Amino acid sequence: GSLGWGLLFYPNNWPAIAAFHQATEQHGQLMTLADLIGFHFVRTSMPEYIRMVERGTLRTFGKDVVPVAAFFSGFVSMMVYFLWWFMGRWYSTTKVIDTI
Amino acid sequence: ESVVDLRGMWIGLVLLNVFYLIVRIYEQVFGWRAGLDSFAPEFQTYWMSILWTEIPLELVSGLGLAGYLWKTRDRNVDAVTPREEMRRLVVLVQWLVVYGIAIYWGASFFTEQDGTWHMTVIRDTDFTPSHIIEFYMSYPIYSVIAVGAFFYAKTRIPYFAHGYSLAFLIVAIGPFMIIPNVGLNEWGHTFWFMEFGWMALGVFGVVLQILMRIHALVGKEGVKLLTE
Amino acid sequence: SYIRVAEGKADDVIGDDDRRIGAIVLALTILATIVGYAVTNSTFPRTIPLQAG
Amino acid sequence: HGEKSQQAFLRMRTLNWYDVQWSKTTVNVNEEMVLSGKVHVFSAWPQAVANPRVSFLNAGEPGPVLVRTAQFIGEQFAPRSVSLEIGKDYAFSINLRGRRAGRWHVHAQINVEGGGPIIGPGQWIEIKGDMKDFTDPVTLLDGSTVDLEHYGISRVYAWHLPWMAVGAAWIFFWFVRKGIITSYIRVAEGKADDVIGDDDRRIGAIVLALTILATIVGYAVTNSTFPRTIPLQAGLQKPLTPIETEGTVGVGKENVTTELNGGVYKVPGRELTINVKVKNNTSQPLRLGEYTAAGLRFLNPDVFTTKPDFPDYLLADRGLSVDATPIAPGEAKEIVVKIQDARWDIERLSDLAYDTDSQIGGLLFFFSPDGKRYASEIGGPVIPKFVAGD
Amino acid sequence: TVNVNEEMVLSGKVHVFSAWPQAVANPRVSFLNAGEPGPVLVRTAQFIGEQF
Ligand SMILES: [Cu+2]
Ligand SMILES: [Zn+2]
Repeated sequence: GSLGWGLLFYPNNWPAIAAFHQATEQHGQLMTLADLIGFHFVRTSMPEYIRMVERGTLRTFGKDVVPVAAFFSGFVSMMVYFLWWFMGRWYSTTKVIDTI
Repeated sequence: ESVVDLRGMWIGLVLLNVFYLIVRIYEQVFGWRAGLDSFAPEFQTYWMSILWTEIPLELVSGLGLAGYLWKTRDRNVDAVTPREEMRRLVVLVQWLVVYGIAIYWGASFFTEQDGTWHMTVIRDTDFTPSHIIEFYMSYPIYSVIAVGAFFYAKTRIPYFAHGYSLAFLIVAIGPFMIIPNVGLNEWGHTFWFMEFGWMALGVFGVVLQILMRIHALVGKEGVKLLTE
Repeated sequence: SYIRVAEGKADDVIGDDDRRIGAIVLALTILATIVGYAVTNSTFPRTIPLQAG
Repeated sequence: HGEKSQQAFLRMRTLNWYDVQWSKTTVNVNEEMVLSGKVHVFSAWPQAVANPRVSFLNAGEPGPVLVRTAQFIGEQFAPRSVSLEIGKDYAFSINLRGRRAGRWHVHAQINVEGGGPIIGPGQWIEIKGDMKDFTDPVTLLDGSTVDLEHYGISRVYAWHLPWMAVGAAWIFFWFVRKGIITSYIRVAEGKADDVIGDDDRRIGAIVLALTILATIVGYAVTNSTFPRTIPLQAGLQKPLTPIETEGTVGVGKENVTTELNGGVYKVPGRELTINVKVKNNTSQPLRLGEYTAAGLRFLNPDVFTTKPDFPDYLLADRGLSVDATPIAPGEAKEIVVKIQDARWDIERLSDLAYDTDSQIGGLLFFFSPDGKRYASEIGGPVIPKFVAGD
Repeated sequence: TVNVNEEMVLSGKVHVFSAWPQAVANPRVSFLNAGEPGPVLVRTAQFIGEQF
């Protein structure tokens, strides 16, 4: 269950997103539309550098940046699931107690 | 007839240490020069082949053993006789000795083998020659015996039928929770910036539970008396 | 369904073809996604990662 | 041997490799080849990689097919970590005794603290003979000699395997002295104490007191043998000294400048076309003879009428051209350069489209009329052009 | 030698070595002190690098 959920995330987002992953030339530099959209519409506290996004490593081989990300995201969700299932249980408790 | 069979156990151990010994050798030979650069086409013939085969093969091997054991389940389990239970248990202990060896190969040999291959390449992708075997071979196998053992007990021993020993359930399911560990342990630094131990000696419980059944299926006679 | 679950059963609530509904709705969903992906892959077959650093 | 797969732009905008040389591209077991070269620490060092404040010189080889005898960078013996300053060049070399029979593609390589490996030039080297014959050796302070390929390995076994057997004996002893099933049952009914109880304990006491003794002794002796000993030597080495000759980018009176001013690569393709505002700045005429990137040399066959010794592979003859119009001195000129090779594509630098920074890096090699060479660094935003035809 | 309340002064110069060991942090951040068993002497003021 949780593996699937992991994989289908990006695939099911791609249709909405791709649109803004188109390239534009901007003062002799490349940007995506998104990069720019954010650049245009001024957020009073949102400097690129805060972004928390891919900026590349020597350890990337391929041509896999997303595959591995969605796999990792599924394999972890397996754990988050188990824990949250049983929390869904305690949270379902019909216990009654004596004092506060 | 007799309780202790063992014929089955040997088939596994023999069929197994052989398949691992073949591989070790085949990796000795084709590891060194054939799987040193992934961009080459002798990689596709010698490694990237093995991968593409084993997974679907494993995946079917697993659902196979599963369906079969369920199918051939003893529909009237509770009725089972003291001897035939005792025999059935000894078959279970058997599955566990193969699970034992699978665990060895998958989790120690082909796992710490990967350690030394990291000192040998710089990795073209995550599919090394060592990962093909460790991750997509030695583990799945050890995981599929695990499942076997679990379903065998469940469909032959009244105790494991109408139940799920939690211990056994763990044993059979935490192998799908080592990838989260042993695997992602690797994409440490690459997957890092955006940021004790859960283990499987569940077998303890499982052998403990087996032991209690034996202690039962021997009267005060065999018990106290024969083994003081 | 709470009461069904509550008494013995359950299986009064679910049980194929409740399952068959699932399998169908599931299969469609995976399809609609495959499609939705393949199309938005033809529209805009250019594309580059967010530029940052 | 990964190099091809690593993000293009990083391979470019970090370490610019040049003048790389393998002493001998064949060898006997024990035959002392040496790979060497120089490297330029790019200036616009990517956020992606940590400061090379802390780095490490290595030789990229499938295990120890060749021993490393010694290695030197920035004019130092470099068996430990070293600092590379951003925008200098440094010189290095690695002494490499041959060990394993075979044909091994040997790179110059450097790793960075919070970065990973940067792989440079690699050349097929070929060893022959038999590994059997490999030795070193090395010389101790006290005077003597030892074969590293064999030293100590004996003592290890000598102390591990006895103990491993001891352990294994302990187990077997008890397993056949109260069974599993027996002892589980003993425990299961009231007792227990049928399982244990002195002199089971007296065994323990004895086996224990012996083990402590065996260790005391084991320690005392191995303390007599080798009463020398020092802790592992580790820590970052004193700052490096860069190359100062000449130039060697930003060194001396004589130099060439290069701004990038746009440029384009074809996706997919083989071509990169870039506009370079060169200033010169020496007092001589200069034609552009070379462009290096990830260790690939892109040559102008005008300047390189022939045609040097460099592993395939990795060696283009189409970093052309200008009009060979030697430019200067004094002269501030903008010039167009085309790069067009199969290697640009084969080494996946063409996959600079994939990167989270679309950007070029590396060295420009200017040459005079005589033999002299002038290095200027090039870097900056290149655009892709998308072509039909897969 | 000093009387209680007698205003002695210890002073000197120091060279920040160049091959600063990995073992110790950059001296980017440092603090001047006088090494004495408790406040046997008060510190009235102190200056380094030509500063208070
Ligand atoms: Cu190589
Ligand atoms: Zn690995």
